[PDB]
Amino acid sequence: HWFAQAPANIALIKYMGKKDENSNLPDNSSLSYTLSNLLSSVKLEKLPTKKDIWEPLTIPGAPEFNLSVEAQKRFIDHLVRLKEYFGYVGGFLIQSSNNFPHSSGLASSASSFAALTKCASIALSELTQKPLPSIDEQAQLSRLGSGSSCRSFYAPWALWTGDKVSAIDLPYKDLLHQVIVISSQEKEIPSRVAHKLVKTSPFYETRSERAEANLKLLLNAFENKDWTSIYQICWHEFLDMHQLFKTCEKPFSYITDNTLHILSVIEKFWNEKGDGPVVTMDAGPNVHLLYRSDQTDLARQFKSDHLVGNYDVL
Amino acid sequence: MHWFAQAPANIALIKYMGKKDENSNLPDNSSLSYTLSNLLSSVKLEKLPTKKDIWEPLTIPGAPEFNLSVEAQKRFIDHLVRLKEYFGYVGGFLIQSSNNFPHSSGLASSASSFAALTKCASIALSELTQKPLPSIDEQAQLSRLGSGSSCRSFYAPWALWTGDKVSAIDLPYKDLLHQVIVISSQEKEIPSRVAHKLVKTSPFYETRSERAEANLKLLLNAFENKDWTSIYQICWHEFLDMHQLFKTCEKPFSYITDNTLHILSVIEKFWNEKGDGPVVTMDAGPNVHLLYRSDQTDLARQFKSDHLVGNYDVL
Repeated sequence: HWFAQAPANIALIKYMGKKDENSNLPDNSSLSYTLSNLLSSVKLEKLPTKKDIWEPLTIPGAPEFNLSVEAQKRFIDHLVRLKEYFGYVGGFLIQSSNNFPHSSGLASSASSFAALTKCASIALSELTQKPLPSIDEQAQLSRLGSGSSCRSFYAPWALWTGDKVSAIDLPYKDLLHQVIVISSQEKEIPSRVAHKLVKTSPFYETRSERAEANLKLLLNAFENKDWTSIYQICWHEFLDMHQLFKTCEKPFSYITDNTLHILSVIEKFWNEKGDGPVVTMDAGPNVHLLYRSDQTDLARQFKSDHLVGNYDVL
Repeated sequence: MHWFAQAPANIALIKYMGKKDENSNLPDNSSLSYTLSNLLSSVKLEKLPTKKDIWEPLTIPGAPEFNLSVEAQKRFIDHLVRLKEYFGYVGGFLIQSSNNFPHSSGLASSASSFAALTKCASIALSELTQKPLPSIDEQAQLSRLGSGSSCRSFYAPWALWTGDKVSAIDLPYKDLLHQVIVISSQEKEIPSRVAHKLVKTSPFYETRSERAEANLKLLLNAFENKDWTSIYQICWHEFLDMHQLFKTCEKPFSYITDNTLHILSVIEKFWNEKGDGPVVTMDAGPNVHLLYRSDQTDLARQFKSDHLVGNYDVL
């Protein structure tokens, strides 16, 4: 058997799967923070069969009850893609796992494909006696399965622009990451399906331009040690994306009155303390908080004054 | 052979009330309770040759209790089945549950009973299957499935349940004096479980969780400031809110009676007179709970002497 892990990552500027389906290049650049403590793992074992089998596992290592078709479909196809790259014929039992709380949000997607790419590279390289691809190359490969995952190969910050993904040196490195858990509604639209639906939003056409412009301002804000501007820009950024969800042909939303309540409280907090956490959301209901190394107490204060007894925090 | 475990009862200052999401099973609002470490439920498990469990409640002395309940038994056994399936075990058990508090008192035994069953089954099933024993948090989550209230009994002295997480919260007061004014039940009394269902028809039910959260924020702030007077008032407002739900539903019912009102009124007057008193709460039942600070022993004895003795039974 073979094993490997990869960290999840949270994007300040969203990629959103918006890409040129010709060259497979991203329509706009994306910048993300690597969450080194949240890991996805993948164990691979050969099967006497030529077909792969996917068996997700819970933290302890017991089978996870999961009846997914779409997610499974993509994961298997990526392994097959990798086996083709190495010219390998044979099936593998795939056992993936997360070290984080599970459910209640937490996108495993990116870190899971990164771990699979890493593990299959080790396994396949050994099995076929082929050169093991470099880190940069593995990112490129993982990219083919999950765009977001290519950013999980770099730390602490990853910048994905054009045909290149790499680590980027920015002024804030050891952040405190917390997730405000907002439970999903009855028939929630999957992150990947959201990426397709937003196409009918009148603001979609100009989405990448705004993303690029936001990135330029964001980088400048980092260059100036301007945490307040980082906050405001990332704020506009994720709201921009979510607005796409509610302005398409059949409006939908992850954000609810409950989400708005805590988001509002965070604003009042920033105004009150003159400082606060950087905030962002993905194509889901959870709200992510990012605090500086010197904000541990402020973080504890906000949590005690506004999160305790109202929201679950991861 | 056999396995034995115990769990404490707990009393909520902010009520969960069984108000939960139909699909996620998460509580609509958080809940806060005091762990009553002296009131205990016990569960003994003995393996049976068959595959089916048997429930035989017992009295404090150890003799079979006369109980013809179907609903209570169904829930309790299903919880064991649930636990056995979690461990992947196949086999029946003789379940012997008991409490260290009188039947006549009419105290809710559900919460501590399910916690005890969870703990005992966890031990028993762990050794029988050679699996590791589940952590406290995992056990609480499991117990949560048979009885919402029971997950709070896995922590002390205070437990805060928010979303799918339950934990001990470090609050200023500990070693409280707990007294219960036992008010005899009326014939045809609605069970706690059913009352939680009936309140859906109250016009105030829809907005009940908003008030509970608002009260929780105030209560927590009261604790931080060591403001006992505010804890009293908030808890007062909280339980009266819930009880108003019972009498404003489709078919109004009430555990509170003129007898109850007399003593509640007395407590208020006592508070006005002394400028200090007990924290008071009520569950979906007739009894009235008093909570005093460890430094209020004399005030408590004074109130029991001057207003409880000769009028109400007290535990």
